[PDB]
Amino acid sequence: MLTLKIAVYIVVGLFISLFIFGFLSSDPTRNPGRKDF
Amino acid sequence: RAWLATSHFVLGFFFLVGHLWHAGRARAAAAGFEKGIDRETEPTLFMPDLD
Amino acid sequence: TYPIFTVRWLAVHTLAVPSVFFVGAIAAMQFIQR
Amino acid sequence: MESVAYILVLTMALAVLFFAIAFREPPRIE
Amino acid sequence: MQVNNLGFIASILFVLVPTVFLLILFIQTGK
Amino acid sequence: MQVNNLGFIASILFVLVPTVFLLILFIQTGK
Amino acid sequence: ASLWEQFCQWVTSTNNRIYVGWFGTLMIPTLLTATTCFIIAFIAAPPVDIDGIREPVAGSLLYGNNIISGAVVPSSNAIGLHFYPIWEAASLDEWLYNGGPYQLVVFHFLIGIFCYMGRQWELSYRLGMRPWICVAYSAPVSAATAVFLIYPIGQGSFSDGMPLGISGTFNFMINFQAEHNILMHPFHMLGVAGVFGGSLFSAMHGSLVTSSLVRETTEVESQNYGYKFGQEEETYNIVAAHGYFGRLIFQYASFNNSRSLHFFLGAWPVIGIWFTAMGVSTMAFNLNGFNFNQSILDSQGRVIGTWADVLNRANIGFEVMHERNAHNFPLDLA
Amino acid sequence: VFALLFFFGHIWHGSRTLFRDVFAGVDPGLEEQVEFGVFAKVGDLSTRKEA
Amino acid sequence: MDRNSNPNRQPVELNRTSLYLGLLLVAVLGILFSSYFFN
Amino acid sequence: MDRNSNPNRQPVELNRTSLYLGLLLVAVLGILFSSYFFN
Amino acid sequence: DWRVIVVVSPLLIAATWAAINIGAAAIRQLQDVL
Amino acid sequence: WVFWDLELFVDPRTGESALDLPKMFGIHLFLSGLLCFGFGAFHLTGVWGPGMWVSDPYGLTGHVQPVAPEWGPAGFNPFNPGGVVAHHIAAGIVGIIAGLFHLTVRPPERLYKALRMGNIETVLSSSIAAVFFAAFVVAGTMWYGNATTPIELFGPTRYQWDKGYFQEEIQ
Amino acid sequence: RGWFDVLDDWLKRDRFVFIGWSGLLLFPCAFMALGGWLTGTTFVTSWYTHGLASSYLEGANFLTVAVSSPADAFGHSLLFLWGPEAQGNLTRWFQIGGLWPFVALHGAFGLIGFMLRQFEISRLVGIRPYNAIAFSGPIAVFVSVFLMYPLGQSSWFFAPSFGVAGIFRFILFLQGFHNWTLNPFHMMGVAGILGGALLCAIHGATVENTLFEDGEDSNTFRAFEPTQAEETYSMVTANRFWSQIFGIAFSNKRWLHFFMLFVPVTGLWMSSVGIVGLALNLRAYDFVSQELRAAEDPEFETFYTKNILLNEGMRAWMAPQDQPHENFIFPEEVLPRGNAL
Amino acid sequence: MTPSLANFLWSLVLGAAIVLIPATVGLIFISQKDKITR
Amino acid sequence: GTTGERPFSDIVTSIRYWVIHSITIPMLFIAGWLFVSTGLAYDAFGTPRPDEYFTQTRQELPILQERYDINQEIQEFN
Amino acid sequence: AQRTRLGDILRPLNSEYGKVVPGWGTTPVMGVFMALFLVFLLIILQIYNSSLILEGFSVDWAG
Ligand code: CLA
Ligand SMILES: CC(C)=CCC/C(C)=C/CC/C(C)=C/CC/C(C)=C/CC/C(C)=C/CC/C(C)=C/CC/C(C)=C/CC/C(C)=C/CC/C(C)=C/CC1=CC(=O)C(C)=C(C)C1=O
Ligand SMILES: CCCCCCCCCCCCCCCC(=O)OC[C@H](CO[C@@H]1O[C@H](CS(=O)(=O)O)[C@@H](O)[C@H](O)[C@H]1O)OC(=O)CCCCCCCCCCCCCCC
Ligand SMILES: CCCCCCCCCCCCCCCC(=O)OC[C@H](CO[C@@H]1O[C@H](CS(=O)(=O)O)[C@@H](O)[C@H](O)[C@H]1O)OC(=O)CCCCCCCCCCCCCCC
Ligand SMILES: CCCCCCCCCCCCCCCC(=O)OC[C@H](COP(=O)(O)OC[C@@H](O)CO)OC(=O)CCCCCCCCCCCCCCC
Ligand SMILES: CCCCCCCCCCCCCCCC(=O)OC[C@H](COP(=O)(O)OC[C@@H](O)CO)OC(=O)CCCCCCCCCCCCCCC
Ligand SMILES: CCCCCCCCCCCCCCCC(=O)OC[C@H](COP(=O)(O)OC[C@@H](O)CO)OC(=O)CCCCCCCCCCCCCCC
Ligand SMILES: CC1=C(/C=C/C(C)=C/C=C/C(C)=C/C=C/C=C(C)/C=C/C=C(C)/C=C/C2=C(C)CCCC2(C)C)C(C)(C)CCC1
Ligand SMILES: CCCCCCCCCCCCO[C@@H]1O[C@H](CO)[C@@H](O[C@H]2O[C@H](CO)[C@@H](O)[C@H](O)[C@H]2O)[C@H](O)[C@H]1O
Ligand SMILES: CCCCCCCCCCCCO[C@@H]1O[C@H](CO)[C@@H](O[C@H]2O[C@H](CO)[C@@H](O)[C@H](O)[C@H]2O)[C@H](O)[C@H]1O
Ligand code: OEX
Ligand SMILES: [Cl-]
Ligand SMILES: [Cl-]
Ligand SMILES: [Fe+2]
Repeated sequence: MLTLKIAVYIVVGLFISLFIFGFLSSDPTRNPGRKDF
Repeated sequence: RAWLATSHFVLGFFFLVGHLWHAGRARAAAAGFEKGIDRETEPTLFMPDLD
Repeated sequence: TYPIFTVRWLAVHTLAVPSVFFVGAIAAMQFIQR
Repeated sequence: MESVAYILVLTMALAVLFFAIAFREPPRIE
Repeated sequence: MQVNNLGFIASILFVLVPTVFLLILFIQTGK
Repeated sequence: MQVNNLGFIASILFVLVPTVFLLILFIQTGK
Repeated sequence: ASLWEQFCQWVTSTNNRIYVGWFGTLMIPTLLTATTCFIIAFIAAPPVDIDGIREPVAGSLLYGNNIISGAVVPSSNAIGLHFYPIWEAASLDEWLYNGGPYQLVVFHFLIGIFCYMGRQWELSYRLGMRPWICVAYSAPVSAATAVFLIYPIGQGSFSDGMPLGISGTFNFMINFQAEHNILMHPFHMLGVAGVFGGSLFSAMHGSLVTSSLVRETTEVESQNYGYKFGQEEETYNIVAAHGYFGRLIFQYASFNNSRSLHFFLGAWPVIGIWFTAMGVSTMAFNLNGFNFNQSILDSQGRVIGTWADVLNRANIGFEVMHERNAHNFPLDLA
Repeated sequence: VFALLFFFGHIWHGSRTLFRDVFAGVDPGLEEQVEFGVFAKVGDLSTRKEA
Repeated sequence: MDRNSNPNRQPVELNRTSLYLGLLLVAVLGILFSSYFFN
Repeated sequence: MDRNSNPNRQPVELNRTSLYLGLLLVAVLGILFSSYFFN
Repeated sequence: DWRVIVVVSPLLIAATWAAINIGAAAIRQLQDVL
Repeated sequence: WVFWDLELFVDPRTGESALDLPKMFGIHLFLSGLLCFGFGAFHLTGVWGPGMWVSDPYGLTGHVQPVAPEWGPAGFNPFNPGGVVAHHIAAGIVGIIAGLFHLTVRPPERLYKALRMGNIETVLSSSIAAVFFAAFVVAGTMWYGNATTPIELFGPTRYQWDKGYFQEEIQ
Repeated sequence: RGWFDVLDDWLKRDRFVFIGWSGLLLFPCAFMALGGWLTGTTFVTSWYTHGLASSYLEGANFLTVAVSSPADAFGHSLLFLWGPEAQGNLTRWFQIGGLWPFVALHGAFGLIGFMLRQFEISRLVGIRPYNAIAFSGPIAVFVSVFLMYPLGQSSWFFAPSFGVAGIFRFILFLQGFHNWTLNPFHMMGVAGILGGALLCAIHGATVENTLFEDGEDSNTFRAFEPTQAEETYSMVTANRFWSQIFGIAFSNKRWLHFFMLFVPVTGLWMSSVGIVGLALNLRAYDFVSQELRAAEDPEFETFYTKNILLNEGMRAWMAPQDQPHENFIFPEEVLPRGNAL
Repeated sequence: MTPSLANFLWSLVLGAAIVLIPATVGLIFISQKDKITR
Repeated sequence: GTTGERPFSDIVTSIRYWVIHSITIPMLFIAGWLFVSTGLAYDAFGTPRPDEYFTQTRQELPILQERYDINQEIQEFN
Repeated sequence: AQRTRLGDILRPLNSEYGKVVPGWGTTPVMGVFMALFLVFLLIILQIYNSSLILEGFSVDWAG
């Protein structure tokens, strides 16, 4: 169960970090309109 | 406790809705399409078909 | 120079007159003690 | 064996969903 | 479970008959 | 008669499946 | 040009058949996990001790349930609101016996649907659309959150959450009526207004557009072929629709502005579902529907029954039989 | 049940009979006829009030 | 008496979208009514 | 990568005589094997 | 019953007041329509 | 199906297929009247025919028997089989007379245009109406009990249980 | 100029409230229905038919007032004012529930009048009569629920009463006695009504959020002209959005608007079919397989069996007060109940 | 001639006299006095 | 846009309308009030007054049981 | 259009297509018969519904 817990924690942490670093990476500029901001 | 909990849950939910309303509007207005799609430069007209 | 009495006038009164009558009656009931 | 019937009809529904998405009539601008 | 012994033929036909109707119609479209 | 309780579904499908195959093919011929 | 930048461009790409987006990078794993566990549980999960009195309830097809009766059973009352992942069970069979699949499926589902809402905003942003489709989608999200999260939290147990099944849903509703008189709650009444009116207006708008289509086809073909995807021109005459509807009722009860009409169509059911979601969410804290039991007394003081009293008799009948072995004390405090 | 469903058939086929000329859709006009007050009689082009 | 060709014959059509809608309808109707057929 | 039209597609045909022969075959096969399916 | 008279009386007052204040215009609309 | 193009179906003056729906209705109403009268006057009466199922009020002696028509107001008691016989004789006669009128007198212009008498879909619309009327009537008479729905053939009604009909008679 | 044509002229005039030939049957009938309901809910009791107070005069509120159904003793008698029960006595007619058949029959003829008005106005204006066809759903529901269900039952007594809490009672009664939630016909109706609401919300929201920039103001509502030839929102953008969000999307607006009519209307028709079944007690009450198993296997429990138990409790605890004419004397000891509670 | 038959026949008479007849007389009169001018 | 009738905004903003309705609406309101407060409505509709639901001879519901003769049952129920 | 012997015998029964009487014709008499039929339906309905009780018989399985 410890192996499974560590696996789940790793997967969830990777997905959450991917979310955060994605919406941090100039996300307002990724649109078809004005992108100066 | 019932009055306070029920009241503040409702207010919290409607303020989440307000956050979404103003956050989406702030994003669209910063980007310049909060008033609708421009007919000449509609983005989907310059995007490839999905299939 | 619009007409006073029309079909619309009657459509308005057929509903408004009994409605105010009933509202007054229901107002009276608010004071009935058992 | 009624379990087989239930799973089969559910599977038909899900497979129809897959085909309707993956292989739909492509909307075209005419 | 003591199910209706006619439930399986009924469910199979209830689905398969309109299914084949639809498939026949779709496959012959454009003739 | 204590028949095989699967005989009826089997006979129905044994005939109906190739039947619908044939009907589908015939009706779409000429497209 | 960096690899992270390339990945960002792919994630936020509007040319993917299914949009992913950052919200999608969370939506897809969570919803996929929830779907896999739900299908496996609904087919094969062993019985679940929902009421924590060691009386397992069969929810899965292989244990004797049909599609109508099958469900993923909420986790045991003994768990209450405790977090119960797989790695907190001494065996998968203990996890199953105590209703762990319910917790896994609901938590992943809830995360997935909130991410679905965010994803709707995200794609609207990438398409240069206006941003509020997600606001309309927040109504069903609020209702689902009410039945799967808020109601359990207020009642103190995930065992009180809506079961993931058809007959399980009816059980939830019946128990909810018995303990909260939801029929006599004004927010449920607004929800019923929202859904009855949403269907009414859907029928009205659909019928008025269909009635007022511009002639484009011959009588041998479907009228739908009179519309071409992407055409500039309107496919029905709103002026004719307004003339008909403003003569059906009166001129001022009819919309002549499609924008105002489509706003009303969106707002009415959305607002009604927000109210009903908040109603379920507030009866989670036991602020129940109207109580008019023995409200009317004659002069001597004898009770004159009303329809609310008969409804109360029905509710008492439901209440005295529910969870028939779970109560040891006279009052159902949760 | 059949009687109930045959009520729909009646309304459907009676509508098809009475509305046969508009089955494929409405006329390319109808921009003046369906307006309010323009005619004394709803639909009658010979009752234009001209006022 | 001769067998003349009838001019009132029309082709029938069912597009792919209608196929998918009809198949989903049949599937969900089966999902719904199977439990009641088995009873 | 694009989805190009395959040029190897051929129409399939089953004439009416083949339909009748196949239907009679299926019918008589059912007539033959039904007694053994029921047993 | 006295109660019927008392209930009908404000109705009579309403009608007679409206008739006093509208009647000449009502008569004119009547003549204008024969 | 094969010999679809008969000259009977074309309008002699023009070239296109045409049915005189009013005259069609006159012939068919006259035939319906003849059949209704015959069924009532020969079959149900037993003059030439077996009659109809009649039973005691408690469904113990059910048998087919000639039924004389009841021409009084008692003929409108739904539990009186003589009412059924009388109806078929009288409605058959009235249908005969109505078919004669419909065979002889053309429809008014007002009605020909208003009901779209040149369109066969008008006949479908009105026939569906008459048919669902009849379906409601037969469902009701089956549910509530009728001389034409005896309990020895279709079983007792729920109202006989509700009212303890047989329990009262047994006591 | 014949008198019929002159009448048809006056009746079809363009006025604030269109009348038409249909109005001769819609307006008096609807007014009788509405006035009867308001009258009964304000002044009339159900004391002699139900043993209940049912008007504002007795102290009930908007939620608890009703035009209650007549007493069981009258069976399906039409309870005409001049009928053999009331015999022209207005007070007795009120006290025996005569207002229930008055409201129901005037409402049925008023609904017929409203559908005829739909047809008539559609023909005058020159449009297709799909609004009239859509309204057949509501009429199917009214006929099946308020007429055919009580007609199949013992009397008008078991018809739903015209009131908020009366309707709630009828709903709970159908749950506890008919297991109406288990009925597939109701399930199709639920799917139709919920899908209709969903379609309404999603079309409205999609249209409002794919609007073309047709004006300078933030108030996008002013950017639409009723006579403009151009679509006010992008169907291509909407289609792409939903194709990438949901996997599929409407691409034909005509099919979209037909679907918005088809779904709720079809749901009302299907639920009506199920109610017609319930008129004869033809209920999807039980799954016999699960009843046989639970009878033989006392360890076996599903949500279905639990709902069965809930229904038995409702029936036993509600019957004596809900059906006061049957003189149901159920002593406390026979009332089903779980432990403690 | 039972009382129920008497009341039925009176219902026919009074329905005609209190509703249909006054209604059609009023409708005919008003349609004639307020004619549409073409 | 206008079917011939005077616009409601023009009607309700006018002196003569309110000169009439300052009396008509109140008179209707008081007519209904008096209908209730004089006890007329109880007699008209047969609704029991608060001290007439139960009598000395009857402590239970007056549920109707006759098919036809209801004047008699309601009289005996009092 | 193919001619047959039966068609020729039945030709004159399908030979008056679209013939009408100018104006209102027999519409008033038609309305009178329709009103009488409505009254008749009301009578039989009310007898069946026990709102119209006649002498001599009872609406009952007995007669
Ligand atoms: C179009 C309008 C309309 C329609 C369709 C109905 C329909 C109905 N009403 Mg309602 N009614 C209406 C308007 C209408 N009403 C109005 C405006 C009022 C207020 C005055 C009422 C007041 C009312 C009451 C108080 C009651 C009804 C009732 C009924 C039902 C029974 C009717 C019946 O059997 O009468 C049959 C009568 C006719 C069909 C009319 C006569 C038809 C024939 C052809 C006429 C014969 C000619 C005549 C004999 C010549 C004599 C004329 C005279 C000069 C002598 C039925 C559903 C009853 C009900 O609801 O039961 C619960 C009931 O008690 N009605
Ligand atoms: C093991 C497993 C798998 C477990 C599951 C077991 C289980 C619980 C099984 C049950 C499953 C199931 C399907 C049960 C339900 C059965 C049931 C009740 C069936 C009802 C069938 C029926 C005949 C009902 C009658 C009424 C009816 C026709 C209902 C249909 C409802 C319906 C489909 C409505 C629409 C719903 C919907 C999602 C619509 C989206 C449409 C859409 C793409 C809109 C977007 C859009 C909008 C715009 O505005 C524009 C402009 C554009 C462009 C555009 O695109
Ligand atoms: C429970 C299961 C039952 C199913 C019932 C419901 C049906 C759902 C099925 C829908 C999926 C079908 C999408 C079709 C993909 C397609 O056409 O192109 C697939 C393309 C690229 O493939 C291709 O890949 C090619 C690779 S290569 O370059 O040619 O080598 C390349 O040409 C290019 O990238 C592209 O064309 O992929 C994309 O568009 C980007 C990502 C799409 C995937 C999103 C996730 C899918 C579902 C997860 C969401 C949660 C679900 C929860 C439970 C359902
Ligand atoms: C609660 C709402 C109230 C509902 C009623 C409201 C009013 C509607 C009226 C009813 C509609 C009449 C039907 C159509 C008109 C018609 O028949 O043609 C009208 C004809 C032709 O007009 C004549 O036509 C003549 C020429 S010819 O006929 O075309 O040849 C011409 O010379 C002459 O000038 C001209 O007048 O005129 C007449 O013959 C006048 C009598 C009309 C007879 C009415 C038919 C039914 C009556 C019996 C029903 C019993 C009553 C109880 C009802 C339940
Ligand atoms: C002989 C005994 C039995 C006979 C067997 C034959 C049975 C006939 C069955 C016919 C199938 C009808 C379906 C075709 C459907 C179809 O053809 O697609 C929709 C179709 C499209 O119409 P068009 O006018 O565009 O026609 C284009 C042509 O291609 C169609 O032929 O319109 C309809 O048919 C509308 C009515 C049905 C609409 C149904 C939509 C509902 C789908 C929702 C899915 C369910 C999900 C619910 C979730 C809760
Ligand atoms: C997925 C699980 C199951 C799949 C289901 C699909 C099953 C496939 C079944 C295919 C059907 C094959 C039959 C087609 C038959 C057919 O198409 O007609 C004959 C056909 C004609 O061939 P041609 O070369 O002329 O092709 C013309 C085309 O129209 C054919 O596609 O030739 C053959 O197929 C020869 C082999 C079968 C010949 C069978 C003739 C015997 C008939 C005798 C009748 C019985 C009487 C016996 C009395 C004792
Ligand atoms: C989260 C990421 C995405 C994952 C989504 C996975 C599935 C969602 C999409 C479902 C595809 C439905 C295809 C229907 C058939 C299809 O291809 O429809 C596509 C069709 C296309 O419309 P068009 O305007 O292109 O068609 C116009 C005419 O040609 C019609 O003949 O759209 C509709 O008709 C929408 C209304 C039906 C919407 C039905 C929704 C029902 C949902 C599924 C029910 C649940 C069953 C499961 C039981 C176990
Ligand atoms: C039955 C009957 C009859 C008839 C009668 C009638 C027709 C009546 C009427 C009546 C009426 C017709 C009445 C009315 C009333 C109404 C009311 C009662 C009102 C109310 C209101 C309210 C209360 C509201 C409120 C509100 C809201 C909620 C919203 C907004 C605000 C306000 C405040 C406005 C006859 C004689 C034939 C015979 C015998 C029987
Ligand atoms: C990549 C993004 C970030 C990912 C990094 C996360 C990696 C995972 C680290 C934590 C996961 C394991 O964390 C460890 O789990 C075990 C469960 O067996 C816990 O163990 C706990 O419960 C177990 C048994 O249930 C007891 O024996 C123990 O006394 C108790 O501490 C530890 O308290 C915790 O420290
Ligand atoms: C379009 C359809 C609408 C129709 C409905 C409209 C309202 C109809 C009301 C009909 C009322 C009939 O009500 C009935 O009237 C008759 C005569 O007044 C009364 O009759 C009573 O007095 C008359 C006086 O001559 C006697 O001849 C009669 O024998 C006696 O019973 C009944 O006691 C009463 O019940
Ligand atoms: O878990 Mn499910 O239902 Ca909520 O109230 Mn207390 O708990 Mn049990 O009893 Mn009633
Ligand atoms: Cl329970
Ligand atoms: Cl406890
Ligand atoms: Fe729209």
